[PDB]
Amino acid sequence: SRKESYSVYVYKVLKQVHPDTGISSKAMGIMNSFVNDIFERIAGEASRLAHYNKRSTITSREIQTAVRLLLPGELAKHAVSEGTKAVTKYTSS
Amino acid sequence: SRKESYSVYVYKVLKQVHPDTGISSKAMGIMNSFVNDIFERIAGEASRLAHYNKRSTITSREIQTAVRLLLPGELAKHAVSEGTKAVTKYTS
Amino acid sequence: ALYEDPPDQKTSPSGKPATLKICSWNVDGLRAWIKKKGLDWVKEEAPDILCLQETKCSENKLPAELQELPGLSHQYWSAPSDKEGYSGVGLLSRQCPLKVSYGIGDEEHDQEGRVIVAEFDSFVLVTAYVPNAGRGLVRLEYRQRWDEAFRKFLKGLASRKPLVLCGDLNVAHEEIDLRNPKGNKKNAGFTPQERQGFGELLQAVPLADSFRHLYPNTPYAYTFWTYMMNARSKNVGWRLDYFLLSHSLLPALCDSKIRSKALGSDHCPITLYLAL
Amino acid sequence: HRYRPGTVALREIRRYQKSTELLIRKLPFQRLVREIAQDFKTDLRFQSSAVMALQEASEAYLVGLFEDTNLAAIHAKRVTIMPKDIQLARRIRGER
Amino acid sequence: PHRYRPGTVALREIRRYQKSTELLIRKLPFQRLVREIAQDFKTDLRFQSSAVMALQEASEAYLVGLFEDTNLAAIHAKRVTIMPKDIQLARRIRGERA
Amino acid sequence: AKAKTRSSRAGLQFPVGRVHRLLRKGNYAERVGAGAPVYLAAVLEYLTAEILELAGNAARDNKKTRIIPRHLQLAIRNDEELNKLLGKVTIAQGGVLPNIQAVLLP
Amino acid sequence: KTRSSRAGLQFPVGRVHRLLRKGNYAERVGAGAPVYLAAVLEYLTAEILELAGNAARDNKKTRIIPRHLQLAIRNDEELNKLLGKVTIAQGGVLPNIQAVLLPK
Amino acid sequence: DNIQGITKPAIRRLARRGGVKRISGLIYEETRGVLKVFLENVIRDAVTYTEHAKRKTVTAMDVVYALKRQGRTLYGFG
Amino acid sequence: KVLRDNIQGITKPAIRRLARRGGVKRISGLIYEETRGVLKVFLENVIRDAVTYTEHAKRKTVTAMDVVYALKRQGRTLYGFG
DNA sequence: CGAGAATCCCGGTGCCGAGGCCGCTCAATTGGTCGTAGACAGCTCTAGCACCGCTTAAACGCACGTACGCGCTGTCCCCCGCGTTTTAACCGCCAAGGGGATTACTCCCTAGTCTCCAGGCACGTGTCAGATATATCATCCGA
DNA sequence: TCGGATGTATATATCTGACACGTGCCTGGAGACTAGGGAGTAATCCCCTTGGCGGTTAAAACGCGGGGGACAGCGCGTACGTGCGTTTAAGCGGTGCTAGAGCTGTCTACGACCAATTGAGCGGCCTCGGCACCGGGATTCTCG
Repeated sequence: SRKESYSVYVYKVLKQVHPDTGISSKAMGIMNSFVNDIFERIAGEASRLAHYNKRSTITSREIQTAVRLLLPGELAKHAVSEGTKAVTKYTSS
Repeated sequence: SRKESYSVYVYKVLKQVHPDTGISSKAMGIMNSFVNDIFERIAGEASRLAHYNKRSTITSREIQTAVRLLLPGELAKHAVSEGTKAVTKYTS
Repeated sequence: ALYEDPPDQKTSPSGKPATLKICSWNVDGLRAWIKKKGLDWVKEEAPDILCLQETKCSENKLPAELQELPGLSHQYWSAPSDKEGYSGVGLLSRQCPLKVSYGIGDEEHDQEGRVIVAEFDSFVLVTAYVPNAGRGLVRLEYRQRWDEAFRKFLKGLASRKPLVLCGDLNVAHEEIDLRNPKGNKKNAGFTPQERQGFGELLQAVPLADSFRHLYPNTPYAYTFWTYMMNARSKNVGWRLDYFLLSHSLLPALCDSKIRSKALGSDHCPITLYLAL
Repeated sequence: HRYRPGTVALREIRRYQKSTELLIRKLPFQRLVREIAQDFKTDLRFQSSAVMALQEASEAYLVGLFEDTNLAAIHAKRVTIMPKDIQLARRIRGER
Repeated sequence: PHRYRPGTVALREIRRYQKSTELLIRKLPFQRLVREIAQDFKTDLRFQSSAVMALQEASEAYLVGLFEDTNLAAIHAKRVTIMPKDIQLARRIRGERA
Repeated sequence: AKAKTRSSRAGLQFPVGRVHRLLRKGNYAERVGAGAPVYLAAVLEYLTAEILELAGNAARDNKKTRIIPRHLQLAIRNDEELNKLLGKVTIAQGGVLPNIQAVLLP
Repeated sequence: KTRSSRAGLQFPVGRVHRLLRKGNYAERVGAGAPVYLAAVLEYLTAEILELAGNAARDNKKTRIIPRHLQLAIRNDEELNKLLGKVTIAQGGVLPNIQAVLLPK
Repeated sequence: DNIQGITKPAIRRLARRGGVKRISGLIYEETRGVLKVFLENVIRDAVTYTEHAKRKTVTAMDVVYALKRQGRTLYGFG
Repeated sequence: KVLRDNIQGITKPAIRRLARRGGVKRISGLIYEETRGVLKVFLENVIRDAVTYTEHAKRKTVTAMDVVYALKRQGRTLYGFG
């Protein structure tokens, strides 16, 4: 029927960061699998964090802590900084 | 905060297997953690199977497949046999 | 390695000022060279006459950078009929030549796109892209036959007005003309056969090597550097590009330059100053 | 006229490193996969992408094992790779 | 006067400390080490005794496993003396440093 | 009515009801089948019986009646299939299995 | 209007939120969690794609293939830690010849 | 016995990409056992997944799930 | 009160006893210095996760449960604590 | 081969925790309803399997030289075993304070429901990046 | 020291089939409004961690043979790579043909859910027996 994929969004990101580079279909499938796997990892860690504290919500606190736990040092710091900027940007409006 | 650990059940199983053998508190803690970890593994694999096959419930077949995936060798063969025997007795 | 070309001498031995500046450059793909902004360099050099070799471009494909420069407005182009993408020469001039012709005798049947002849008031200019002997010397015998044909052709021309011959003559005449002489024992560009051809060219026409005339003992002065092994970075090169002159023009010779710093090809420009 | 033993071997290592090919004949691998899977369940149908995925995983695992074992053999003051080195690498990786 | 040969005591000891199941590391130095390591992340923490014991036990298990693996590596190289490069090999093959 | 627990009904010893409650509260799926807790409890009691039997054999070997973590650790390591099920698991205060490489022994 | 545009992202927020509930991770999902996670995901591939093509542009090509992703990930020092266990289909291998093998 | 289908040159070439300059005469016979064991390990889980799904076509994604359970995560097929 | 130079507290005989339990017969002198770094790295990796876990719950005491979960993150799965 | 050191065994002692007991739970069980999901039947198109023929890249058996794996020898150096001197761990003891569970209350954030629309997914299509293919040295081996 | 065998940087001429862009439409996302249950705040108290003092001594630190093992060096001979003719089976191109994968249409059984209820299970308290240990003697290894 329909396929749910991140092809469009990864293409948009590639255009934003590299305005003159194309991406083949295979590298597209790899970038989809990467996004799906990272989503699974972080969401599972957030769910486990919520379970441990006898809490029944996945909010920004659980996500940030899971991101800090999974990603290594510089990636963790940059990712949490960018995520906090985005969420403050969203809640402002 | 009652903790509801698997102490009584594990003690009953020992008494069944060995009638004249005790078990210390540290060994009780080891058995509790073992049981919790195995339960978590089986339940997680069952949920993953349900989600993979677009299902929405955990029937006994998902548990059977999860046991077959986790336990290596003969352990799988005897675990599934005793589980299906217990289910068959339960239904009737 | 390194070499620094000495300053431009702009007066002749008898003290007459240079009135004519000719630049020759094997651009090794004219289009690419223009994107390598080789025309910006040409504008800075402001020659009266520009000779280009290995344009690898038919006249219909010339970049609109053609019109960009008003001063060089008289332009003549040649490309091979059956080897598009190879050879190709051009001649661009501030003043209009009296006569222009192409090839060395039978271009109308063997359109090779290697040679342009332009006659001016006081001299005849020939620019050439001499055929390479080829990797493994596969076309050395052709090159030898071509050298003979060319020599005979030029002999005729020089019989009238003085001659200036410029371009890529695809030989390093003597050991001083390349970095690795024995390393190029039988290699294209340094075979005994090609070197002898150059010597016969000088003796028969006759012609003088302007640069070596002025700088007879100067080593490490090259005009071509192999793209591979960053030989340009190391100055591992050869002198393949020349201005050869009739003996009667030597009193008019002010300087003969090698423009080592000008990028955009695996050859650099060379420039001649004459007092006419 | 034969190139010396070091020169041709490393000529091969450099080519086989940059290439990202499959390096294993596909039909023999497909037959091997069918023969092994013949045991667990009879009369199975393998999708082509499944065979390709198995081949990709097999190549990755074998290449990793061969790297880990080259390190093991090199440490023993020897360049020839021996089966003892593979066995040691497998036991250390906790895969035995 | 009577002195044992260079390997006997060494083997008596493999056996005794492979038979018994104590901690093998003094408690206070390990606790101070854990506190020092943890002060670089969050200031003024208050560890529980059970947490320090768990860290101790995990460290002993990890170090014993590493030593067994590097002993296998050293034996593979036709040697009995354990050397640091063997430890580096064991860590590399598992894939921890790299 | 008369009340008979599913743990007794199925002939097991682990509590089917507690397993059922953990399965729902654990957020593994929004629906839980009827037989899933029974099957899972049967598997759990089987595995526990096996490891306890091996531990008891090891303890009786050492002329000790009680089971301590050392006995559980020898029972786990000496068997082969239990060992790869619990390959990446360490038992607190469990010690190590006594094997010394034969090269080291003259 | 769209939540992704409101928060200044490129990855979808509605899709992530739908996954966050449908995946049965918790009984309730906060409002800021999808935005935070979408931002993290966007940053991660922004990084992978930024590396991957340099690693493509150095080889005179303009198209990213699996080989360039394998090079970009392996050449990094913490992305390799993140993706140590994963294998990329026909990703080849980093060129690494051990020293002894090179005859001195 | 198609483990014989994994020929000596193919094993040699896999070693070359792994970065091995000299190969003994027993690896060819030894690595086939490792390869066979490795496949058995992934083929069992793939067939179990397919059997549970009540299909009879081992799809590529099932193989992907089978690799993922053992830690050998694979990208590109889903 | 801040602490300094505590990695030397893991004395040489402790390393010797650990190596004996591992089953080694002869130890070189440069092993002690290698293991005091290896164990430091391992402890740093575990403590980072434990402190993250305790900080998320807005606590100030590293409960044994936190260390157990930090270990389970790296695939060690200690048994006997909680 | 025998004196000496390490180890196992035989047993009384005292200690502390494993196991049983009793009171009090709170959640597991019965018995009903009721919405829905997945069991089951049925249908269509897809791709997986078997076959055949041709090309040719590759696998194979064979010689041959050589280089490196392993064995042996000698050397020296450095780690172990033991004895002597610290010294800091360990046990017990105390006080102190702070923070981690608890109960109560409130409030506000999200699930749910409904309606409306736009963006993104499948589908077609024109264009051109990549794959060749042809021209135009320098450096590193074996002798 | 030199003659022969491999990397090897730019540039242009075709083929192609595969990315990149119109497009349309429908399905899932977006906006509004409500209920209510989860979570944050507030106060408390008690127990669990920190710190500090003193005594005891097991364990660590240090020094010194010396002997066994790490390591360098020589030799040798057998296993492996290297090239080459030959055979063999893998691609690759149809070609067909049917199992069955994937989707859709009922609806019946099955599990979520709520009102009682009671008994399996948990917390606090003995209490006697398993077990570590010291005291001593007999047994086994070990190296000169």
